Amino acid sequence: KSIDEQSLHNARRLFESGDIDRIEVGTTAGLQQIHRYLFGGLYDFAGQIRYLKEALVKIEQMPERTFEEIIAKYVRMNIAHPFLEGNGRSTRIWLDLVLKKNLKKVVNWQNVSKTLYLQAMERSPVNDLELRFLLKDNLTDDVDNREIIFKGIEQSYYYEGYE
Amino acid sequence: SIDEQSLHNARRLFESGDIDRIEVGTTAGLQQIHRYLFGGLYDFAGQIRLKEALVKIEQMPERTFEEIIAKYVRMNIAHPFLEGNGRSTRIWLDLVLKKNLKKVVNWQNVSKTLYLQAMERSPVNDLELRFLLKDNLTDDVDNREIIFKGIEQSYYYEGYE
Repeated sequence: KSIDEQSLHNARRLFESGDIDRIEVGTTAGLQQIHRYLFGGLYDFAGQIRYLKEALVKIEQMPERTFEEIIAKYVRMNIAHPFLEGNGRSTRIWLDLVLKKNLKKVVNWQNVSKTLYLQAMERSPVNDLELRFLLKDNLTDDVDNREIIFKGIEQSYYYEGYE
Repeated sequence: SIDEQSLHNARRLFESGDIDRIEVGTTAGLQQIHRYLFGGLYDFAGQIRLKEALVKIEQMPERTFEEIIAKYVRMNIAHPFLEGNGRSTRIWLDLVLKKNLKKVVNWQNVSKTLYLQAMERSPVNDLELRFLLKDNLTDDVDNREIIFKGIEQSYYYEGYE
C-alpha cells in the first residue's frame, strides 16, 4: 500500500498544483508524463515504455472528435498496456484530458461502480458498448470541481484494489 | 508483473551463485539483496527509506537460533525499505542461519497462514515464530529444489502466485 499510497498523493498533487495543465493531451508522451508524475520515485520504470512502439504511434494518431472515437482510442491504449505497471490509473487520467479538450467533459468516476467498470473493460476488446454506455451516463461538464477530481482519483485507485 | 520479474531476479541470485557475494547479517548485505531483487523495478531498490537503529541491529549476535530469530524480528520491526522488506529479509535470515548453524528454512513446508500469524505475534512474543521455523530447518542448504520452491513460497507470502 505504501507504493500506492504515495502514488495516490502524487495524483492528488498533479491536479492541485495545476501541473495537470502542462500534460500533453492524447499523446504517448502525454501518457508517459502522467505515469512519470504518478510513480516517479516509486517505480524505476516511471514514464518508461516497457510491435508495441509502432502500435502506440498508430494509437495516438487516432481521431478524438467524438465520444465514440475517444473511447475507441482509449480501448486500444488499454490493450497496448505500455507500462509494466500503473497502466489503468495513468490511462484513465489520460482519457479525461482527452475528453476535456474535445468534449469539455470528464468522467465522474466516483459514480462509476467498480463492478460495472471492470466488466466493461474486460469486454471492451470484443465490444466497447458496455464501456461506452457506462461512461457516457457519467460525464460531467464540471471539469474543475475538486470534489469530482479527488473522489474520482480515489475511485480510480479503488478499481485496482487500493483503499 | 513486478512480482513476476522480481521472482526471476530472486531465482537468478542463487542460480548465478551471486548469493555467495552477499554480505551476511549486515545492513549493507540486506541492501544488496533488496537491490538484486527489485533493481529496475523499484526506484528505491537497495535504498533505506532508522539508520542508527539498523546499526544496533546488525551488531546483534548470531550465535544461537534464538539470537538469530531475535535479530530477524528486530529487522522486521525496523522495516528499512518502503517495499520488499519481507522477501529480501527472509533471504537475509537464511544466510545468517547458513553461516552460523549450517541450516536454512525449508520455506515450502512453512504454511502461509501459520507464518503470517507468527510474524504478527513476534513483536510481543517470538515463541510462535521460533517454533514454526525451527521445525522446518534443513542442513541440506544447497538443495536447489528446496531453494527454488522456498523462494516461490516466500513470494506467495505477500500474495504473488
